[PDB]
Amino acid sequence: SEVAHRFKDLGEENFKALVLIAFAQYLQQCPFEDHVKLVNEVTEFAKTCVADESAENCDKSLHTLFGDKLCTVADCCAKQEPERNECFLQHKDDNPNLPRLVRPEVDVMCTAFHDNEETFLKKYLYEIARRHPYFYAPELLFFAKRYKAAFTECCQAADKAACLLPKLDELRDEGKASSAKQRLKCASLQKFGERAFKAWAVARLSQRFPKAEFAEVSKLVTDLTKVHTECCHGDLLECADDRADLAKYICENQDSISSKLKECCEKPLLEKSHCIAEVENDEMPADLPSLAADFVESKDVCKNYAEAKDVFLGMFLYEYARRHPDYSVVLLLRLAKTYETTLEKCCAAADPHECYAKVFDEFKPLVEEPQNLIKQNCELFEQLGEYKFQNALLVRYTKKVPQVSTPTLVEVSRNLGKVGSKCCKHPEAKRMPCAEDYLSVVLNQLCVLHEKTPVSDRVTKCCTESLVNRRPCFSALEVDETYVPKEFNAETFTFHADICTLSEKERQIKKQTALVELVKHKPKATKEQLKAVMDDFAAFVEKCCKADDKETCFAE
Ligand SMILES: CC(=O)O[C@H]1C[C@@]2(C)[C@@H](C[C@@H](O)[C@H]3[C@@]4(C)CC[C@@H](O)[C@@H](C)[C@@H]4CC[C@@]32C)/C1=C(\CCC=C(C)C)C(=O)O
Ligand SMILES: CC(=O)O[C@H]1C[C@@]2(C)[C@@H](C[C@@H](O)[C@H]3[C@@]4(C)CC[C@@H](O)[C@@H](C)[C@@H]4CC[C@@]32C)/C1=C(\CCC=C(C)C)C(=O)O
Repeated sequence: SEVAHRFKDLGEENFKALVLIAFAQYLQQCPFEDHVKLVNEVTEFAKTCVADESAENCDKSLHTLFGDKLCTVADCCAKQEPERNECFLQHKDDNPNLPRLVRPEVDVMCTAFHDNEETFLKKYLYEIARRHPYFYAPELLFFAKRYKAAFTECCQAADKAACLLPKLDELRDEGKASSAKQRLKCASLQKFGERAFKAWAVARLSQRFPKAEFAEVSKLVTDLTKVHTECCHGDLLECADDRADLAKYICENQDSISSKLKECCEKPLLEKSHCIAEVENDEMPADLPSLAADFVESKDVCKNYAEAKDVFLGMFLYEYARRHPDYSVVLLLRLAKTYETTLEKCCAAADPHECYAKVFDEFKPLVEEPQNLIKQNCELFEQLGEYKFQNALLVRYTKKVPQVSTPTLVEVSRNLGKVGSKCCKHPEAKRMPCAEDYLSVVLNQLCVLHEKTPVSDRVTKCCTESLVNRRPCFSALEVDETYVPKEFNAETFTFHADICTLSEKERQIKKQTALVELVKHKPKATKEQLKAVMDDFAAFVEKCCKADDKETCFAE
């Protein structure tokens, strides 16, 4: 019996939490109530399997169970595992048509919290999990514990509003970031594969643990991959389990891995795990040999490459990464691929050594591109400020892929612009990994949102073509020369007066949605003419909106 197995390991509470998340991430449309019932019924059934390990169907696999339980409310169900299961995975909506989630006044939240606590918190998980079908579950529990703590304390404060609001904003961001990061994770695994996920894991960990040994890292990677392999496929319980052991393991062998892990291992499970996954890189090992030594100068290169290819590259990657925390994980993989491609042609040549001898020369180009992209992009940002810098990115991208839906273009660009204040404040050493990897995340949203209703084939190419090279791929794109402009419409710019109420941010976002609709209508337009109309539109609002009783001003 598996249900039993997992129950003993996670416990009543957590088992109850994870299972809620799984259902919320599968049938994002069903109401909170029907989820609860199924969660209990399923939990109930679990308690019996603990006693008798052969009762009803305690012998079955998780899926069969969870699958039939939902199939009592949910074509996915007209099949049988594994068929039945994966149908569900393919139907997770990344942009569900759920209603905006507004928050009642502070007083209500606190009463609702104080009265019933469990429900309050289960509601929390239900909402986040149904809107972010890929949210790294184990991690969601961490945010839940943090969420409870937010209220547990703020509600006994004086000015609750003052104490909560902030902590609440801090969680929306951090939780939003967490979700993107993981969506990329899953996307890697599901679209590109374990190997892909593995390489990324190798470089990234190797960067954080310069002192760990290739054989040590490789272990951490083989395990990590499994966690995520698991979490993404919906095996949320096993993911949470395995993830825990992995944390137990990293803490036990601390000395073999990093010296910054101390503070992480001296904390509760949940916080322990979050701490590790976010720890800063360990200091770099003192006297380290030159890469050129074993990977370009040695005459035994091609041989080793032929004996254990994947291992060799893994070593190459590990060795370059560990000593280059100032590069982004994508630049590394990129270099690593350049190396592999070279060995391939060079090894089947007359005098291999002479062929692959000047390989580091070809890295120079790939290494500067990002650096220049970053210097440039920050200089600009530094002069325009965040809002104007986003606008710069909004025009640029819209001209690039005019087909994309204005809403997507607005969010993506806004996000892309956040990189400015998110990274440009760091010294050159930490700027690239900060910047280019953050971009690969944002670009992944765009890729997934698009994937739903693919309209631009230029976006499709860049996205499917190569994971590691997307950011470059998009930067290539200039302006679509086949795009035949849109024709003004009224149904395209509903202006009804409900716009003098909205928050400041809600304004910019409207002033932004406009800017895109403009360019969508006048690509050939110029960055000079552009701001001129944009400025007139701002007056109309300012006008009409505080122009006595006028909903017609909008027409006039
Ligand atoms: C405007 C605002 O402040 O919204 C906040 C406030 C918010 C709607 C929150 C998401 C979720 O907890 C909400 C529920 C329904 C959660 C369950 C119950 O306990 C409610 C009594 C509670 C009230 C509003 C709250 C607390 C917010 C979010 C979501 C961001 C988070 C992530 C991971 C993407 C937000 O900041 O956008
Ligand atoms: C330059 C600037 O900051 O303008 C901002 C500021 C702005 C002129 C605003 C439109 C409108 O509320 C304005 C009125 C007259 C609304 C009625 C009253 O309460 C005034 C006391 C108020 C002051 C200025 C304000 C708040 C802006 C807009 C319009 C954007 C809205 C949408 C839907 C695209 C803008 O960002 O362009």
